[PDB]
Amino acid sequence: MVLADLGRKITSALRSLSNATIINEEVLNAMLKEVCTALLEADVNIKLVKQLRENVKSAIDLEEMASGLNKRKMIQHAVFKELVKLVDPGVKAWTPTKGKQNVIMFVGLQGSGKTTTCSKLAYYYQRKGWKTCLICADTFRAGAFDQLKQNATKARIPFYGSYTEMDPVIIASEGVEKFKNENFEIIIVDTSGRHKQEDSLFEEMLQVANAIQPDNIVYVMDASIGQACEAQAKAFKDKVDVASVIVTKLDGHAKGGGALSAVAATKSPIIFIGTGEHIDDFEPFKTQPFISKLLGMGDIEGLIDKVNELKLDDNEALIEKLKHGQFTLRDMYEQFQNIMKMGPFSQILGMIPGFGTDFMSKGNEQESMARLKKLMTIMDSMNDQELDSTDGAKVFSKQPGRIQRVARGSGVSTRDVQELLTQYTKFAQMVKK
Amino acid sequence: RFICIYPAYLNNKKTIAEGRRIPISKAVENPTATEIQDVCSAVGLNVFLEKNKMYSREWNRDVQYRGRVRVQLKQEDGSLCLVQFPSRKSVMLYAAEMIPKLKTRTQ
Amino acid sequence: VLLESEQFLTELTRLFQKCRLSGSVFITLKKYDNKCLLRATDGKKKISTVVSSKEVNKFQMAYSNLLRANMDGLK
Amino acid sequence: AQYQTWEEFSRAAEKLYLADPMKARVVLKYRHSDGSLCIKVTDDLVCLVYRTDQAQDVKKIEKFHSQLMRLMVA
Amino acid sequence: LSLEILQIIKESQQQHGLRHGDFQRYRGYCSRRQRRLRKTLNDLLTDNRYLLLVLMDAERAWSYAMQLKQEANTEPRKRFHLLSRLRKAVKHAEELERLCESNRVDAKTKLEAQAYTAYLSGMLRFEHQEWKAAIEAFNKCKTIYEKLASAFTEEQAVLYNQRVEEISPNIRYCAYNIG
Amino acid sequence: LGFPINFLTLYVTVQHKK
RNA sequence: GCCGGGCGCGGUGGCGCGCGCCUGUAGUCCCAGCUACUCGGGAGGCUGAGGCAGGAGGAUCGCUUGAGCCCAGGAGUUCUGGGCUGCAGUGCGCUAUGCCGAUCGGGUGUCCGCACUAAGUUCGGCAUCAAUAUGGUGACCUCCCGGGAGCGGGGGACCACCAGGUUGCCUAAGGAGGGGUGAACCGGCCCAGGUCGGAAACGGAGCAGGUCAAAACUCCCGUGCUGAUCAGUAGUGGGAUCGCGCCUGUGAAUAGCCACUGCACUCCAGCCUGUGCAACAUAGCGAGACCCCGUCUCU
Repeated sequence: MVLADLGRKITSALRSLSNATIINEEVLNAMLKEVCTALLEADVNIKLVKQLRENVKSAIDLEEMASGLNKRKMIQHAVFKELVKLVDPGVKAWTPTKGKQNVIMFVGLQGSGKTTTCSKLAYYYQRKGWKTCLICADTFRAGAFDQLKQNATKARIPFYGSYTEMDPVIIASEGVEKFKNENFEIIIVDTSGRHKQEDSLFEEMLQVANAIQPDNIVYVMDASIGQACEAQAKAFKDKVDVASVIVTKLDGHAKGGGALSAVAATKSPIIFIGTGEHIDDFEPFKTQPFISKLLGMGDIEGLIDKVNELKLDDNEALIEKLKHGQFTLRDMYEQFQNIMKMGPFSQILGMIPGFGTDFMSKGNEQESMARLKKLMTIMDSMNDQELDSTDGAKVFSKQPGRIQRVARGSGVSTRDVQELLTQYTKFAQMVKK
Repeated sequence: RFICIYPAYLNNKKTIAEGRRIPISKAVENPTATEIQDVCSAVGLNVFLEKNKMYSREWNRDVQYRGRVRVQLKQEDGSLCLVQFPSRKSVMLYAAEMIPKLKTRTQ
Repeated sequence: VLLESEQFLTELTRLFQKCRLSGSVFITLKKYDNKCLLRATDGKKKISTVVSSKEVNKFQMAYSNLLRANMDGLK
Repeated sequence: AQYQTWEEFSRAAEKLYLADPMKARVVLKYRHSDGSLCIKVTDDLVCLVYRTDQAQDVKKIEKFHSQLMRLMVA
Repeated sequence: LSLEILQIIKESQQQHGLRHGDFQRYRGYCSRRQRRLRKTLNDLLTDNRYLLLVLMDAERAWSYAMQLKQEANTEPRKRFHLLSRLRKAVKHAEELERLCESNRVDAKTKLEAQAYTAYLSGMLRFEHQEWKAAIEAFNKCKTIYEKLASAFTEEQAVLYNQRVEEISPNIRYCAYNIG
Repeated sequence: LGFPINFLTLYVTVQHKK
């Protein structure tokens, strides 16, 4: 099923093998029957499963070549490497442009999150390091305008569609000119929200295409639909050779895995998936990662961490002031922001041992609160040396009306100010001892 | 539409600017929103306790020092709920007088 | 009474020796009558002798030595 | 008479002997214990006398003798 | 006992500032001199230094008030202090005219003291702009100084005469206000 | 790098109870 | 022969005899007592010698004292002189340097925290007033009015200071003066952020920061009173010699060498004592005795 359910079923199937007193055809056939049943609940097309099973079974029986690997590991390696095929061998880069010109055309059935994925592909190209503008060529739908402009004013991206004066083809052409003297480094332009794929999405699309020589045409397709993804992909591949696909809402309904399998079969290059809602939840088809999460591995908690950028270089200059002893008040914010960019992991609450409530925020209910808890503002409302004291808490013992004035100055109560104070000493003693 | 009664209003240990609304002569030691509600509800007044609200002019964050109390004066039609309670001042005072009698204080 | 030349010289040497402490020696010479008489005395004891050409030689040197060595007290 | 220098007394004596080489006689007296000599030449009527306590004289005398002893024997 | 007031002040004044009008320096000179005097000195009287000392007290105040008027030229708050110093200057001058009436001090010195006291008295009233009272004091001063001047030769009287020449402008000003 | 950076990150989250 | 003599001492009844010394032209050997007194014997040579007198040289000695000179040791009045010279009187003559300021003369200066004065070096202590007209503010107190909040509108009371001014039975001094701090919870103002209240708008308190004649506090000049470390400082009086400094003075010298004269302390000789004296010039006196000779004497 979804990331978590196929993950567990697949993970469970993988696990039995590790505890193996001897590995035999029988055990093979049952572990392979559990990962057969697992993909089918994720809606991976059953001809697709069949083929992939006898691929693994043959790899795992006839050619039993474990050179310096245990039988188990070389079984795991099989069941791993075949799933990365099942979801498209490798990663399909989006090509950046040199000079000043990349024209990208969004298409999408109403229901998929094309509208949200436009602004999420805007977010990417400011992460990749270019300027991107939004031509909002979908015309009738004025809730589409509403959200998409709101998404654009939160980040920093020019959006052009205005009030309904002109037809689509002409408000594209005038949108491109409006941002071609303003750097046309990438344009992201969406055709409107149509009912079905049957001569509604594409029958329009290539009217819009004919005005602007499209450098990649991306189709935002809803994972929810599962293995109807393929019948979509087929159609778009054929009509448009420069199609890519972006597979959205991986959370939610359990057809995610078979949404992935099905598009990846066509050979229509999957270019993105959506991992959920926030602006940064738009991952660059990390299908190597995703498929690892599926088989498990899992894991995937070191994976996002180590792989990320501020982790080899920028685990140094924070990391010395840590190791000398310059407190943490200057590490709170950094770690709450440098990570604020958020990448969800289970291990987020692995360090703090505490089986009690959720359980379900495994998960980001901390992120969901607009900022990252009320800590910054009592930090600002301390004096710099009130922090830099070798025990700032000692200062709020000795003088008692510091804990009142700093509570009022930040806007907390004294109770929540008292929580931070003892938390600081809690990190301290722990590390000492 | 109920009205607001913060303990600061009835605190004889607070100055004017600190939120006192009644003469020190009638004010009280350290009234707790709870006690305020307990004496108001026991006179026939319609009232509910907003346990976690905090008075803006209250630097402290402790419990004995926070909470808010809400009492209904008039009725949707307009008639006062209790003739003896026109204004808010009326309630504040009535409270300031009855709390130093609560068993929990005479103890 | 005359003494043999040699003997004379011995007695004389003796006179001088006896008169050192406190006394005086007298010696007198005169032509004997060729010879010459020689006499010496300390006051009481008296010695004499005759010296001739036959004997002047052995005698003079001897007599000469006697006078020289025995008259010492002078300045 | 007595004389104060051997010089005078010498010729005085020699001359006297000369004027009578037969009566004249010469005596000598030495007293060791008193440390003095004493020569006298007489004629038994004339008398010459020399007294000394100077050693420088013993030779002058031993000579005189040796001289008178020569005349007496030529 | 003897004390020649006008001659003392005129020679102290000219040597330590008032040649150029520097009342600060001269007042300081009066203060330090008063230090020396009291130090050496430390029943009516014995010596004539007591008389010199009190005069220095009257001189200090007087010079100050004069420094002040150059300053209150722009700082009217000082003019209040000016008048205080001047009223003090007279207090010490009266106290001086009090000491010189002891009968072991000659009458020439009696004259100087009452002429000095008149001078300052003239000055205070002249600053209060009390034109009749001030002119009384200025004439009293003029009268006594003229009395001193006659009893001496013209040479000795030169100093006295230049002082009455000195206060004659002051006398003139008072007049044109009581016209 | 991966060790400390990852281990400090880990040690911090556990120690800080909120 | 006739072939020494003298002086002194000694056994001794007595002397030969004994000893020492000096000397004359002069000696040798052997043996021994006669004997109560008083004197040995023998050899060698020979008519020349022995004894004594006298005498020149004095070869010749002694004694003694004297000259001359004073020996040895030592209290000591002074006639006489001396050693050191004491004491007294008198002052010559000569010489040098002297109003380019000498003895004599006055005044003052020099190191000065003892007087005066210059410029004071340089450091301190203690102080620095009120009455008023009006405007300014900040706080507080007591009310009225509107309102669901924040809050807004209006009447007073009082306290604090500030303001350019006006004045005082007020002062030794009283400048309507200057700067700083104004911080962690006690000035005011402007207050990001946060915070409280508010649908919102905005407001309330108010931190960080900034700002101020107007909360307080403090420092500074100005000012008086009260003290001055220490004055390698300058000019005027004082203090040990006046030496070095300055100005002048009556006045005309001063310094040095010594001379003559009388008397003499203390010590000394002339004093006292005893071996004062050898013979340096020489004394008295006595005398031994050779050389020559007188006299007597002889186998």
